[PDB]
Amino acid sequence: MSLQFIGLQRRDVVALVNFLRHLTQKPDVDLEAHPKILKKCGEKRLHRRTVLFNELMLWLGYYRELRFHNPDLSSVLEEFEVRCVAVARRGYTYPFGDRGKARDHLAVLDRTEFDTDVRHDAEIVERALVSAVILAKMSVRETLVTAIGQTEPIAFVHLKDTEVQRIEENLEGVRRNMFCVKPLDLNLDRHANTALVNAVNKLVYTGRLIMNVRRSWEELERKCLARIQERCKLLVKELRMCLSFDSNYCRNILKHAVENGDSADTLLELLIEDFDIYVDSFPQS
Amino acid sequence: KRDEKHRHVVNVVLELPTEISEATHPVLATMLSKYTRMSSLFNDKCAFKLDLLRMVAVSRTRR
Amino acid sequence: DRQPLNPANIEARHHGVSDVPRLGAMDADEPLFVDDYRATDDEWTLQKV
Repeated sequence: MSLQFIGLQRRDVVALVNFLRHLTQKPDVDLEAHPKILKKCGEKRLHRRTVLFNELMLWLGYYRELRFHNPDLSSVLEEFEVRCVAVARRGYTYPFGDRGKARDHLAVLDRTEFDTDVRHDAEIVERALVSAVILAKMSVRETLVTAIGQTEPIAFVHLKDTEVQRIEENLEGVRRNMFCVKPLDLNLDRHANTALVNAVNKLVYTGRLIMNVRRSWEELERKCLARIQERCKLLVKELRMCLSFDSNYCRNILKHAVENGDSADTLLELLIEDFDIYVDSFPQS
Repeated sequence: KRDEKHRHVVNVVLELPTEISEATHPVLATMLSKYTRMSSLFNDKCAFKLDLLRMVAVSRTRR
Repeated sequence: DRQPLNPANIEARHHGVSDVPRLGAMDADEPLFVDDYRATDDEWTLQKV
């Protein structure tokens, strides 16, 4: 697709095109994480109108690519369900010191189900994980917290500190790049650990992964929409200084407010389609 | 440079006198490569001093 | 410190091998360093008596 700009040498155009082309192959996929690419857009070398237009075009293309590569959630949720059921079974088998609170925590583990919409996953996996951690701590009879209004924090059980920080690094890398999924060479199963503990460790890893992916995508999409809206409003503000046919045409194109991905795609396609009609309104060099 | 790192470790961490150094102490020469890699713990100089002592001890141990 | 030790917290000493991190870990609480030998029942009884 002919994603096109104004006031750029062809080398910068192919640089931007290649940057979008290889977005997922690099760490820290956030746009502000690459000040060189963002600055190549035209800052301080061109008039305000054209640099704003170029930034808006780049943001639209970046948002389109991100929405294109948004990954599949199904297999991870299925794995989480399977592991939750396994933890529940192992907990039902185990001879706890007192069966009372173990009973209701196992009931909570049994109650877990995923909704059709993706916005509710965080809280349900949070409660499932906290109940699983409470069960695991009970199994090795550690003094779980009981302060008023306090709750048990989510943490791995009986793993070495180095391995814990390695897993934290892996999850952080997942947060840096949603699309790449770095596998663990580290093995969470230990001969020195009870099967219940191993199952809880697997479940907590999967829940952390899900929460990280969801939160990262949500905030990235929010940022993209905010940037696009701000650029559109400022560019509309600038175009009102002139009153030619081409400038009025561009303003009417920018009339549509963008707060949804589909509206963003329509705006981008319309802006590309009628490029030759309004191009001369922008000065260059 | 790496030689500046070696000088820094020998003169600030080990506080070693001039008459003994890597040019004259082979076990120190072997240990410097490991010691320079450990960029933390430099506040705790006694740990490095004691490790140097026990490395000398194991080197001098003979059967 | 507060919680029972685990196979994760119990670490083995290395003798005749440079062990700077353990020497820095002196006066620390959680990581317990052991000699890799475990006392037999007879030795345990003899120590107790």
